[PDB]
Amino acid sequence: ACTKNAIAQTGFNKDKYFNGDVWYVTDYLDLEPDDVPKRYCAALAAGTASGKLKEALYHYDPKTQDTFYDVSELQVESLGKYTANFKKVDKNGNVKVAVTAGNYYTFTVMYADDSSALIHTCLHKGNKDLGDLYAVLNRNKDAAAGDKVKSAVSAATLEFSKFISTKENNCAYDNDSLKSLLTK
Ligand code: HEM
Ligand SMILES: [S]
Repeated sequence: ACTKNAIAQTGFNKDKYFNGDVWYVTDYLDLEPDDVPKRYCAALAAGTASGKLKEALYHYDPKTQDTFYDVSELQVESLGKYTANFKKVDKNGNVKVAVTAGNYYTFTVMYADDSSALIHTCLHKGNKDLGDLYAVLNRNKDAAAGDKVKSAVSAATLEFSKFISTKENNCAYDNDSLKSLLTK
């Protein structure tokens, strides 16, 4: 189960964050890691379509090859804090698993600037028991975390050395599909 009420960035700029571009996960901190963690690569596009906040997600496990996409509409809880019902889709946006109650994640932007962000997510999926996940994002694939986001990690009272890097994972990303999915 999740345990954190993440605080959103003061002065969070939603239009800048939800601009249609892609964010790559470069480092992450799972507060409830599985006994045997599946080391996934992940990226998302965040945008606005017809005035609705949307995110498209991409997960890729570079060992098993497991790959999946999702699209979500985000509902506002407060500035920088959202609740997202996800639907699993193929890369083209065709629905594989429909939206359903209890399949959602919360999403809090704790820090963001033009190139980087720190987010918290809490995933709820059926009868699974999942915990908090923090992620450092960058606009550039596998970019080393800069001082601004690392300082935000500290300011959240988290230790960056505890984060797991995805940068050495042989990750590949379908960023064109993520961008196009925002309308789906
Ligand atoms: C490197 C960072 C991440 C890792 C290692 C990771 C890992 C995983 C894993 C292992 C699952 C499968 C859960 C299961 O069904 O047992 C999953 C599902 C999911 N994750 Fe992540 N994740 C990451 C980042 C993110 C982010 C940043 C978000 C939200 C923005 C997110 C949202 C989701 C959603 C919505 C699902 C369920 C999708 C579906 O079933 O259709 N993940 N993730
Ligand atoms: S996740």
